[PDB]
Amino acid sequence: TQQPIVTGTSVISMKYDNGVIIAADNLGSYGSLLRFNGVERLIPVGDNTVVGISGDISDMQHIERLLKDLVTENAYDNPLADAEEALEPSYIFEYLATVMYQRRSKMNPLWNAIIVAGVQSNGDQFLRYVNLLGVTYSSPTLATGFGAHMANPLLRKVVDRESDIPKTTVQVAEEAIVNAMRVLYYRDARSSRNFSLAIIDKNTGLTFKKNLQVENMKWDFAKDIKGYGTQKI
Amino acid sequence: SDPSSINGGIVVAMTGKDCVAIACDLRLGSQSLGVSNKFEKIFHYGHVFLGITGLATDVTTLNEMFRYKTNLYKLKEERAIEPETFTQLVSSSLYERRFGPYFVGPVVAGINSKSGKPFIAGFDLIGCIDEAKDFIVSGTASDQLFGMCESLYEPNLEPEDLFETISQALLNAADRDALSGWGAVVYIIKKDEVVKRYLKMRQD
Amino acid sequence: TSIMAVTFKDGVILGADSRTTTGAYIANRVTDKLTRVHDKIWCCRSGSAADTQAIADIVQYHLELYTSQYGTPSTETAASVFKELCYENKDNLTAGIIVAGYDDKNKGEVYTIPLGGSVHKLPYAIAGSGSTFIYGYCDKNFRENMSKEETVDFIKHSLSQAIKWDGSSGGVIRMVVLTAAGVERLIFYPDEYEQL
Amino acid sequence: TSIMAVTFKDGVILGADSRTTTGAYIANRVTDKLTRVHDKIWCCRSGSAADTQAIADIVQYHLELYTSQYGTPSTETAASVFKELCYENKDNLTAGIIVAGYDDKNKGEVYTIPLGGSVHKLPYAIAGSGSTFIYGYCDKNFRENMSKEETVDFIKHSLSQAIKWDGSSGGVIRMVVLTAAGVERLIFYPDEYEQL
Amino acid sequence: QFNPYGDNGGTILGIAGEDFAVLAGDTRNITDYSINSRYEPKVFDCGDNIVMSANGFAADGDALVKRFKNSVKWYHFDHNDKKLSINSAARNIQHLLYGKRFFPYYVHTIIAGLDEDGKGAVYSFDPVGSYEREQCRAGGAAASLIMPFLDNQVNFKNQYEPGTNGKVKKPLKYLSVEEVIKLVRDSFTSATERHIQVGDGLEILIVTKDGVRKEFYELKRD
Amino acid sequence: MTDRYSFSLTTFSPSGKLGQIDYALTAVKQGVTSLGIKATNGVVIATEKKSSSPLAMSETLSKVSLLTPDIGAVYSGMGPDYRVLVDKSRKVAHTSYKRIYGEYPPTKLLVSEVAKIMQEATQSG
Amino acid sequence: MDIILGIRVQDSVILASSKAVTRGISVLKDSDDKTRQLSPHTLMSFAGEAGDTVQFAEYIQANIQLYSIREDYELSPQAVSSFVRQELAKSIRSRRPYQVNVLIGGYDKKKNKPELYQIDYLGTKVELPYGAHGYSGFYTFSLLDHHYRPDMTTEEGLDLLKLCVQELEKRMPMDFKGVIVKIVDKDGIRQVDDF
Amino acid sequence: MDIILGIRVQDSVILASSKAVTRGISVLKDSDDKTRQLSPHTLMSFAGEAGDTVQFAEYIQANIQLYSIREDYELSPQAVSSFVRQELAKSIRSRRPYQVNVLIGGYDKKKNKPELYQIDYLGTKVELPYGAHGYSGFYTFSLLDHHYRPDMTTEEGLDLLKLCVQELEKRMPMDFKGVIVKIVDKDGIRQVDDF
Amino acid sequence: TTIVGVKFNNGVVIAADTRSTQGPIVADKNCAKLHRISPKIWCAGAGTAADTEAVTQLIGSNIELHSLYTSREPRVVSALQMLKQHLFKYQGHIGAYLIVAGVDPTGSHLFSIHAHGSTDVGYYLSLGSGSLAAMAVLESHWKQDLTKEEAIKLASDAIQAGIWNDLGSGSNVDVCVMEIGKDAEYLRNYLTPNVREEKQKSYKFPRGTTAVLKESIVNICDIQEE
Amino acid sequence: TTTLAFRFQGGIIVAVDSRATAGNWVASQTVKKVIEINPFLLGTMAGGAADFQFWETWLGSQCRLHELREKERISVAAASKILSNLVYQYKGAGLSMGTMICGYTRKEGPTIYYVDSDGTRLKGDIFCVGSGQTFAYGVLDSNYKWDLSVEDALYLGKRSILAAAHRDAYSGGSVNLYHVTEDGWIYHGNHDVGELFWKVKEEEGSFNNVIG
Ligand SMILES: [Mg+2]
Ligand SMILES: [Mg+2]
Ligand SMILES: [Mg+2]
Ligand SMILES: [Mg+2]
Ligand SMILES: [Mg+2]
Repeated sequence: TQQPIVTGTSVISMKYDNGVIIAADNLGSYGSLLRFNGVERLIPVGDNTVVGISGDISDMQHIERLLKDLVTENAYDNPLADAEEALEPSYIFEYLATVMYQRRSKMNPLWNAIIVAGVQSNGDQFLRYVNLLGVTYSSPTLATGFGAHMANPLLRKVVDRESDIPKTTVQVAEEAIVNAMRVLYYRDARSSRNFSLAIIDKNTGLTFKKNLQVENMKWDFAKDIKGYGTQKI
Repeated sequence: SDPSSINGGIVVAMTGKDCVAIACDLRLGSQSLGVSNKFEKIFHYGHVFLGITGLATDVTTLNEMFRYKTNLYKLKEERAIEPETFTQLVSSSLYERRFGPYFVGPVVAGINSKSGKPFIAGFDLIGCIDEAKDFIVSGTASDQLFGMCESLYEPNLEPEDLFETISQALLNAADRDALSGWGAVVYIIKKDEVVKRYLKMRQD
Repeated sequence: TSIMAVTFKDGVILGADSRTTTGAYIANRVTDKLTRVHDKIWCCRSGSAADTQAIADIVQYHLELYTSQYGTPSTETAASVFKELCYENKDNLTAGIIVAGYDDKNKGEVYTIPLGGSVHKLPYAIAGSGSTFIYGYCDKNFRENMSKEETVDFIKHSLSQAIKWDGSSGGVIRMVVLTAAGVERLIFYPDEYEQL
Repeated sequence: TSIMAVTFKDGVILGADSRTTTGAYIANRVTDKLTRVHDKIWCCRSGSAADTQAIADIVQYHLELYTSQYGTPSTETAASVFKELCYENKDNLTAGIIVAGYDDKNKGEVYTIPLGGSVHKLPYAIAGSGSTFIYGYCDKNFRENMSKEETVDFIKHSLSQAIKWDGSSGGVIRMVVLTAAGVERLIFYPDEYEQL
Repeated sequence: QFNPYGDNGGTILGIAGEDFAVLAGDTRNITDYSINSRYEPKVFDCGDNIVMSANGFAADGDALVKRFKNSVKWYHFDHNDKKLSINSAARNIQHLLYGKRFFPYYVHTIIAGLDEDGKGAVYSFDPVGSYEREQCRAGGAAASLIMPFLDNQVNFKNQYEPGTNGKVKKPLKYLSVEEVIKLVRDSFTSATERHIQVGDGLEILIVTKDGVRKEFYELKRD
Repeated sequence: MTDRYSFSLTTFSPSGKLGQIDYALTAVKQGVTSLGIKATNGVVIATEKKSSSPLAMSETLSKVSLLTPDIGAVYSGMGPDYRVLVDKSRKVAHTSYKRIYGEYPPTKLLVSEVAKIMQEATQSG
Repeated sequence: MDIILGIRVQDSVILASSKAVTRGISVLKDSDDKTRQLSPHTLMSFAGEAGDTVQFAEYIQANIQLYSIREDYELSPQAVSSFVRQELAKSIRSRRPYQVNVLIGGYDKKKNKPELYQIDYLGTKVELPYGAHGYSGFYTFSLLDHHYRPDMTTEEGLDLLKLCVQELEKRMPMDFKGVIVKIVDKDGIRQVDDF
Repeated sequence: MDIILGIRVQDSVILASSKAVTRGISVLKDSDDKTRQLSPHTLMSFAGEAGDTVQFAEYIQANIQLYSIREDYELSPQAVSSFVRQELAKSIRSRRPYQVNVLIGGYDKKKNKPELYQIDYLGTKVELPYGAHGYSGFYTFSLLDHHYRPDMTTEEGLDLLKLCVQELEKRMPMDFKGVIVKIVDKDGIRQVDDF
Repeated sequence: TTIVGVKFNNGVVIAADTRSTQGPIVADKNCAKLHRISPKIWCAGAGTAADTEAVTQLIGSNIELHSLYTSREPRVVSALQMLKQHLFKYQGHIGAYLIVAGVDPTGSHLFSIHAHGSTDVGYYLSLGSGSLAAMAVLESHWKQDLTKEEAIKLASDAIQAGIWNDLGSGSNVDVCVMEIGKDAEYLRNYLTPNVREEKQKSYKFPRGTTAVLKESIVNICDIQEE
Repeated sequence: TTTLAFRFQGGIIVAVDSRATAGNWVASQTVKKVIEINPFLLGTMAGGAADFQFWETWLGSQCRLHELREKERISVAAASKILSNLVYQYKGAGLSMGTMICGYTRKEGPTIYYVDSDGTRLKGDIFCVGSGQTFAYGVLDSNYKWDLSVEDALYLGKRSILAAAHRDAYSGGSVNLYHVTEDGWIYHGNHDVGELFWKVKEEEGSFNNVIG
């Protein structure tokens, strides 16, 4: 049993017709202090998987090393390490899900909420969630922390059920994700303007976008707002 | 410890075609100990019927209080109080004890004497009104009653059909609750006649 | 919350962010923490919103009744009424208020009233959760008898840093300028102050 | 405690105050918080003195044994050993360590390791109770590739402010300069830095 | 303090027929007031004509179902591909659960299938392993809403024959698979109306001598 | 200070007359005429707007007042006494009825509450 | 105090009440009468927290005796029980509530019927054929359920009461030092001196 | 369990032990023998937490019976008491201590003397002319202090023991359902079947 | 509960869901959360349901008396000031969280009130357990100079977000539109996207199914003449 | 819960209720509170349901191993002590158990051992365990004799559960009867309390307080 110290906020993600999108801001908070502004919380594994992590950063860095170590181990005595016997998203997830539940069962959890986004060998989209309790679930849209409360509602308006996935293009999906990140910046007190976004497509592969910013913000209406009730000036 | 589940018991009310029905079990207990099998939880003031679940001492106190108040109402107004009006009186009376409340789950039932419209209502211990069209439930087997009522109920039931629905809703709910049962009563209420029926049920 | 009041040559300027949080949720991102108790006596509010609003409303009442009887009150007088409420009800209040005003006789004055209910007259004052991060900056960069433009830059740069580090602060930077000329409201948006 | 490490053109400089407190009593007013784990790899200690001393002593042992086998270790390697101890024993440690070192290949590097046990490579790092008050100042005044004299002034001014506001910090400002030229100790007394 | 348990909501329902058995469950997965997934399968085919669901804390639910499926596999290895009878599966699950008596799987487990005489069977477990064969069992969030309805409509409790007036009970006539499915659907429709954690979708697994069949139905998504 | 008049100012005279009530009725007699007529589908109340000066805006002086959405009042006698009675009548319709029963009082009971206030000024200290 | 029983038979009400008064580690008295006569044909037994029991009982006694003088009339058992319930119901939301449970056994001279009322400290009143307070019911009610008849004689009621006391003396851990039994009928209140 | 007494007279040791076994609200048994014979001339009575009492008593019994067979010799009461004390002293700093108090009454065949040892759950041993555990001493010791003589006969000891039991039956709140009395002398151990 | 308030061109609109719950159980599937303080001042409540109802009626009553006393139509700022001073006095123990909206001679207004007595101003607001779902929709689609039709659409879309995604909210959408120089229009059950499907079976029992012990006529009438 | 067991001329009668409750919620009315350890031994359920099921099923395994090794029926004393020694090892861990180990052997005759999760092991003639134990004890104590017939003894046990089922809120559902002889136990059926109550009320004249 511990308490999280340096923390990362929402990870948001969704499926679209040919793959999955995932995003997460570049902030490492220290309570209310916005301590570290250059933290990458999307960690790619191979060319077909991106693991997005929220929660305790020291535990994220540990998980980051486990995944790095997993790729090394898979390559050992494996002539097809970059082909048929490459790491799948489903393998990477199940491994993490095992570790998370084992650690919670020893009463010493990895204080995280994780989303594994990727594309399988047969072109199927993979999107599944796991957290410090070892709880897992899958859905057309997945989000951690504040993202669950604010991002999911917006993303679910695009893909409300399984049958909406083939109807959703990468441009529409990316637009919804970027808009959701803006909403979280307005409303989550532990968020930052700078974020990273990753697309895993079955045709065009892994596209990792760094140093993105929330733009097209609405603040002008603030000038008209005065006082807290009766004040006019 | 929890005042609303020391004595136990339940009330349920339903609407039908030109009629309402209100029913209750007869159990009074001290937690595990069964104390009385004749503790009725439905009262009436004129043609307005009030069921009350929860702490028994409050059930009694509130009945005496609403008798008191509806009696003065009648003397001054020169007419019997109506369900809609009484419902507001119950709400007022409960909320005036906001920070020291009666631990009860009241349920109003009746037919408006002028419009002939069937009426039911329920309250939390603090006076918030729940005015449902279909049915109102209250007591230690409220979850069970919600489940029974939701599936068994259909609108515009005739008095004799409604009796069967509310009876079966109460009985099967009470049988899944340790602190309810020990007999039951059902009131079938029409605009100018009221029939009261004691139900035969398991006595454990 | 990040709030401050700074005296300068022509008078005094009050500055504040616009973020109000319930835990980590931003309940209001365009809050107005600069509130008016008299024509040219304003205050910056930090702590319990309910408490600071209730206090401010009472002060405004007291200064309105004061004016009806004895004419325009001093900034010192307004601060005294704030103190009286905060000190006497210290057990039931969580309020940190900076009082700022402009007389013609006394010119720009700033009084800070922290949790305890004490009063401190200062050249400038900083308060709120975000103030901790700018004690160093503000001490190094404050000068007495600054110009209007210099003081606006000093406040803008200061609160920009407080916002940058404090998660509890953010949104727009509101400011209110108090001089002989009158009362001027200023607003500065994220795109402006973040790049500083 | 007020501690910091800053990279510059020729290498890196570590800076620290000298106050150690037990409650409000200053147990040691001339403490040396800049400690050596290798010839040109030093660290700044904050948190439990017992913990940070024990950790530093173990790291020094590890780097001494590393050197005997594999030659001079990298600054990254030293930070990794610090992390390994801090992370794996997070439940029983209260340690906030800044690691700073000088290679010829990598030049000046700074790594910060907060309570959790995470590692963050930065151009400069600040830590300790007094650091809160100088986030604003340090962010506004830091530049990359400063000179030795500029970096000493930046650290001196920063810690001066941290000392000014933080009661837990004080005494002398110690500094250690790490460059190709070697290892230089610097000390600055109250009469010098207070008037800044 | 770290709390190793959580509540993923959900509601399950098992009903044993004369020569069949059904195990149903909603597909909604939740924490607090948020929906995690509108379709997260909860009832599982474990092989050997057995179906299983472990409702409650989904991490323990998934862990248990996984371990039981594993136990079925090793039963085949160790005992010459012998079919694991429903009664044997039930006893095995008791030991899995009681294995963690002092740090329990926070789940209410139900399995269903056919017994060795080909008749319908449903077993119901508590979190620490006490189990029992039953004809009818709802589990999870809206169990209290469903069970009384089942006592009334499956076992004909408190129902008597008209004219006799409480003297003759309604006879316990056997229900067909079509009749059971109706009662399952209405149970979940009613539960969806009155319980916030119930909704989205209903998935039913029907077990007969011919094998395991699946049926899915929509539920209100509010 | 303190209201040291804790005794009745209205008392029975040897002849059984309550002087102050009689004298109040005399003041009502001097007052401007007002009337009321009840129909089968409504009621009408009316009075003359006796303007004290032509410079005065007689629209601002309301002799006919709404007490509840379904109840109105008009008077004869001392206007200021009427004004305060209307204020008290409006408030009592809420405090001693609407806030209890969630509906406006019937005419007779509101009248009863007004009467009670007027009776008390006939007996109180 | 500990055990108080009550049984309404054909033409009388019988109240049985333990004699022990235990104070921590010692039994200070073994002949305590846990009852007060409220009126000639109304008896109240009581059990609960020390001091409160007697204080409450005597307070009720005085109030009924006052009513009896004022109106030159004896209140019905039902009327007395309703008064008592209100006082306890008033008490439960007080600064310091009376912690007292009572049984009111009375003979209604108007209706020519015996009446037994059971009221707990919360103000929970019930009219019963037989009653108890605390753990007493747990041992005795199964026997009373079995044997009780509404047309029992006073002698048959006392025999059933002995069987209840015997079961208590066998299975209760506490020694309650026997019971004082009193009968309430048309002729008034009398004590069975041998039991 | 509740009350266990012991008295050493001229030529024997007498142990009296209650018969009640109470489990919460009910007295499950009224004929329980709270004693074990450790050797032909050594008897141990016991009282404390449920389960632990019997488990401990039987464990001691087995160990003494084992010693008796190995050496073909009966250990002295003093030796047995010292062994028992060590086991309890070992127990008090264990993970889960035995919550058991004992009296060891024995006749030393070598010295031709009766001996009574009192040992509590902490391992606090004392040799006494008369002893008790729990609250039993509070009622009885004043009587034993007054009447006891070292040259008492077994019949006189039993009479003084009756007076102790009577005082317990009068002033103790709990009903301990009488006592089983056993005498330990040169001829061995026997039970007084009428008491 | 999901409640929202949206300012527009010539007025303000408020909306709310219709689910009231006791814990995880739905007590009323069509609760009316839109309450009237005065004809053209409406408010929606969340938190303790009795406290929201009670506090709006009390202020609504005092507002009516104030309106009669001053011969002026009631102002939103008066309702706001009276609510906050009442709630502040009880230091949060009255668990009322309100969105207050209305039109008066001063113009159109929109405020939020929290239980401890703090108040806020805004062009768009949301309260309740579905406030985060609703606010997401508001932050994604709100703009300045909304028309009446746009504001109704936005408000109800924000409530829908709550209905679907928040378990504490559900059933239907109530809307009330308060435009300047017009009567406020209360649109009860503006949307009905959650009608229960027809059941598979009728559960109407045969008459005489229930076992009965005693029947009797209850005398509801008064004591009779002769 | 209400469970009882008593020794008599014709062996042992065991009688239990069938209710299971989680708080006020009645989880089951058809619970088996008599474990059939083997054809000659019975055990009762009170306290923890899983603890009873698990460890008394386990006890049956230990008894089977005993008679395989010793070529002789295990004594009731030995069978009870295996279970009591086991739970005593777990003392403190939080096992919940209150059971009567009932059996009939040649050397012992009919024997009943009350076994407890506190480590208590008591031999006795009459035992009642559960939330409704006090109600059952009353009927038992007043009507018990050693020279009861098997027919009357079976009824007494049935009637004593009914007494508890009525009063005790956490007891009821149905009554299970067993009769333990030297040649083994004999099951005497499941008896619904709902139907039994009215049957007993009429035939016996008891429960006059209740309207039927
Ligand atoms: Mg029941
Ligand atoms: Mg910020
Ligand atoms: Mg639902
Ligand atoms: Mg406050
Ligand atoms: Mg029962």
